[PDB]
This record gives sequence, C-alpha cells and structure tokens, in this order.
Amino acid sequence: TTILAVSYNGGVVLAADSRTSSGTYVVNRASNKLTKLTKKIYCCRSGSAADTQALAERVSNYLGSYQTDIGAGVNVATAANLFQKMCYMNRWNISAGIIVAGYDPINGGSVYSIPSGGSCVKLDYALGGSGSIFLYSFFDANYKPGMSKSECVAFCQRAVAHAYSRDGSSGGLIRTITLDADEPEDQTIPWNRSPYCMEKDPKYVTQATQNQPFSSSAKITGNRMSSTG
Amino acid sequence: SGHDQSTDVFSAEGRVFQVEYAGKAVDNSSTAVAACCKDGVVVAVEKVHTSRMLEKGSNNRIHAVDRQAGICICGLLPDGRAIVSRARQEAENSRDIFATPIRGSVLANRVGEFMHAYTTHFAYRPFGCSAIIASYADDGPQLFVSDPSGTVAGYYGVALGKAKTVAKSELEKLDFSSLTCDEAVGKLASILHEVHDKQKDKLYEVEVAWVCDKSDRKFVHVPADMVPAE
Repeated sequence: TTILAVSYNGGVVLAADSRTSSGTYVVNRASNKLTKLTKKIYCCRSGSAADTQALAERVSNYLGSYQTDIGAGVNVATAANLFQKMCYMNRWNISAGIIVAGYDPINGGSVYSIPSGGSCVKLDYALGGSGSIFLYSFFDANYKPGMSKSECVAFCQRAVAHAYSRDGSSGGLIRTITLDADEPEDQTIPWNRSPYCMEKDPKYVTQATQNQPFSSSAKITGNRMSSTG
Repeated sequence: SGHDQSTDVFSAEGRVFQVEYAGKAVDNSSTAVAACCKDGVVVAVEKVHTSRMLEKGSNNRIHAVDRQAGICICGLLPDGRAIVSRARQEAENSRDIFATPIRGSVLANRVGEFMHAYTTHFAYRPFGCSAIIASYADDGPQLFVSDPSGTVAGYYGVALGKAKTVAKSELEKLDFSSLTCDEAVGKLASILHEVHDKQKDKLYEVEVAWVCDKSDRKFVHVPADMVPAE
C-alpha cells in the first residue's frame, strides 16, 4: 500500500495505489483507498482493510451529523481529531495508518498524519503504507513546496509510480483526487500509462551478465542465450 | 649398491638415480613433437601398436585437461593418465575457486610440483612419463614440458622419445615466428613420419592435436582429413 497527500496553495492532492494483497497474492488490484469523509475532506487508508473501512465509515457518519447540527462546514482539523481519538482508543486492536487531507474555507488545504501509534501531526505532505519508505528520499531530493495544482497532481502520480515500482505490496492503478475551493476532481491512471516503471526504464534494459558461456578466457562477453552459442 | 633403490637417497655425486631411470624409461618411448606458433600450440605424437586388431583411437596419448589446455604423454601411459587426472583437478579448481581458466604457466607449475613430490619420498616412485602441456590461456599460447624430475620448461619447439635428437634437428629448421598452426600440423606430421623407423614399429599411427584461434581457442584433435598420409 502506497498513500500520500501533498498540499499546494489552493488545496490538497491525495494519491494512492490500488492493491489489496493477502501477503503475496493480489486479492484486489482495483482498490480505492481514498475514502470520502465529507465533500471536501478525504482520508488515505493503509493497513487492515476492515479496520480502516470501519474507522472511515464511523468518522464520516459522525461528521455528517455534525454538519446538520451546526449548520456549517467542517474543518479538516475536526476530522483529524476524530480519527486521532478513535485510533488512539483502539491502538492495540487495530492496524491502521490514516492520512486526513482536505479543504476548508478557514484554514485552506490541510494534511494530517495519524500513524499506527495514534498521534496526529499537521504537515505540508504526508506519506503512508509499506511503499512510503521508498518515497522519503524521493521527496527530499525532487519535491519543492509551492507547486501548482497540475504540477502537484503530476508529482504525486510520479511519486506513487516510483513507490510501487519497488514495493511488491503496492501496484496497479494510481488514484488521485484534488480537493480545493472548486469542485473536487478525481483521476485514475492505469499501470500501462504510469509515469514510471522499471520495465520501460532504459537503464534496466540490459540484463545482468550471469550466465557465462564456457570460454577459454576470463573476458566477460555477455550471457549465453543459445545452445550452439 | 643400495644408492639407487629409492628416490629418497642421494648418490655420492648428488644425483637421484631412480629419477634418471624413470627418464631413461621415458627416452625409450614413442616420439612426440610440439610447436608454439605464436597463434596456438600444435602437438603430434606417434602411437606404436603391437596388434593390427586395435580399434581406431586406442591408447590415446593426448588428453584435454581444460577447454584451452591439453597434455600429451611421452612414456608410461597409465602414469600419464594419473598426471592428466591431476592436471584436470588443478584446472577445475581454478574454474571453481577463482572463476577463471588456469594459465598455461600455472598449470605447468602445478604439474611439475605434482610430479616432483613423487621423487622425494621412499614410499613412492617417480612417474615414467614426460608431460607436454599445450595451453592457449589469457597469457597467450604456451607450450611446456614436465620432466619426471618435476622440472618444467617452456619451449617454442620440443621433441621427446626414442627418436628425439633427429626430430629436434628437424624442428631446428623451422622459423617459429612466421610459422602458423595450419602448416605446423603438416610439418610435425612429416617430421614424425620421416624420423620413424619403418622396420621395427610395423603398426604406427600419427595422432595430432592443437589449440589455436581456428578452434575458438579450444584444445581438440585435428580433423581426420588434415594430416598427411605419410
């Protein structure tokens, strides 16, 4: 699982892979890990699918009633607090890493990370899942804060592609959603149109020289791909 | 007296007589010649048959040790087979421990060390054969000779056996700088045919092998229709 959220000037972009895997077999290759909480607030879920689904459904139910009670919109901080409380009271029984990202008219675009421990950190960008470990040095080198909306979406897709190119537990479709003062817009790009994979990378085209032909010299001359040669 | 019964005994003049007797046994064997042609090594031996009913290829004296290395035996054939087995063990050790073909000089040194160890202990006798090592390794074409005494020497052209001096004199007429393996095969076969006495060894065959660029640097026997008839 690879999930991330990046804030730009207007709002936020949430990116995720689509792969639910039972260890080494792909149970689902078209999952949707970007779960709607309110109209402008979403969460990226990593870990136990049942636990994260139940947490998101309960938080969405709580937030929907709260809008009717107060008669106004909900800030991203409220949803972040709801997840933080619910994950902290159940931290020993659930396996969940949550990213709460959204737009509210008061604080603009917000991104919150709630790891397995149950804390809540407000960040410019957040990463999560097994494939997030591959992206940290990718963000330290290639990520510049202050990108445009389209630039942020493209960077998020490229980061997700780079993450699941190396992570066996991640892969499949790349799903992104943009949340800002305008209408939220989703996008799903397939693997065959992904911004990066090692199969299309020209520097991994040449195979490692492992199957030496039987030769009278120590000179390495490529792999043996023929019985006669 | 008792000064020549075992190899662990020096003579009064500093000689090991058992090794000399083994060398004498080598000197009574069939003639072999070899040439390093600056692009490969060609070895040619004569096989004397005591029966006319022998299958073709019987009593092979040239054996491949590695892909690029081979050994010709001049002398007691079973001792040469033991030496060939030791050389094959040495060659595969290099390919398994060091992942590289064994250099011709290294293989020759190993063969010489193996043959020398049997000239120092009372419980063993020296090998009664000389070994001609022909290699085409990363150190270029190499031709070495290992003496029953265990001393190894590199040659451009070498002759061993009963008809050794005349074969060596014929080899002295070659250039070895413009000489190529294609013509060297014929030259060695002609020398062996000319130097051999036809009234004492009625059944004789010429067995020629080589390793140069034409065989992809692989030690093999010649094509059958390449050596001269006589």
